[PDB]
Amino acid sequence: SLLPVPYTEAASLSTGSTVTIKGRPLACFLNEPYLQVDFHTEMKEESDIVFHFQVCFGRRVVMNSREYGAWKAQVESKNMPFQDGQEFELSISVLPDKYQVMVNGQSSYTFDHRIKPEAVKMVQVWRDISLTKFNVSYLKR
Amino acid sequence: SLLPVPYTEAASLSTGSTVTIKGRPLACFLNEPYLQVDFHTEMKEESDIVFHFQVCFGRRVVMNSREYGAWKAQVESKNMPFQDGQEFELSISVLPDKYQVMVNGQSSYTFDHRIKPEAVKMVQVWRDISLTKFNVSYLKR
Repeated sequence: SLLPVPYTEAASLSTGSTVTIKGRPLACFLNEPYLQVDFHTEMKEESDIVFHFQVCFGRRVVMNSREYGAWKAQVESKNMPFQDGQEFELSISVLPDKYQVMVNGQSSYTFDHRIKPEAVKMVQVWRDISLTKFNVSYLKR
Repeated sequence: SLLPVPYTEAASLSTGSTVTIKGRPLACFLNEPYLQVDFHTEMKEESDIVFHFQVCFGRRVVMNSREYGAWKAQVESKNMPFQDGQEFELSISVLPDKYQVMVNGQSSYTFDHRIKPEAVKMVQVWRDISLTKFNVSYLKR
């Protein structure tokens, strides 16, 4: 749809920042489309990832970090608030101790900070979705 | 690039048919982009899949069929002829007993027929690639 996918935006994050994403899977859940959101330390796609969020729609979510080129301890969730065939609204809030992921207004995942959110320089949203909205808030000191 | 992804084309297959695909991953291999090619029994995306071919670039390939809505026995390969950052040419030939997958001219995977190739009505190419060429040959009786 509207925004290009893969979608890359330079970004800064700190406590109080919110990343808002509205989009839709490109396939029915039987075909297992993916969604991935990565908070990177540089604009380069091969850079480290402070927060990796990967949905296999209808199946599972994995979260991780990639530090000095290497994936760390994977967190796997079977929580699946996403609905087959539907648009979703994803909010990722930067709290003092963790990221909180809201899906369609419902708290759905959290991930404790392994690297300070101030290390983030770029956000990438990609895999099997269309994207109609992407925002990073910048209202707090 | 040129062709829309996900890419869907109505198709018929029999012994001697070749499916030719030229494209490029949308991400470096460190980020594990995927490629998927599915030979479907109907135009509907939720229809059965006579041949499912899914590459996790740099990691593995899985092949399967989806019959009456259910995935069957997975075949997993660690053969990885695809090159990081490069365009690829994929050929899938319909032989009497199997599909043969050539990558950049090199025989790389085969998959014995579980359902007659004449059941195919549609081919879908999707996930994290751009596509510049897609062809199904129709020269044989």
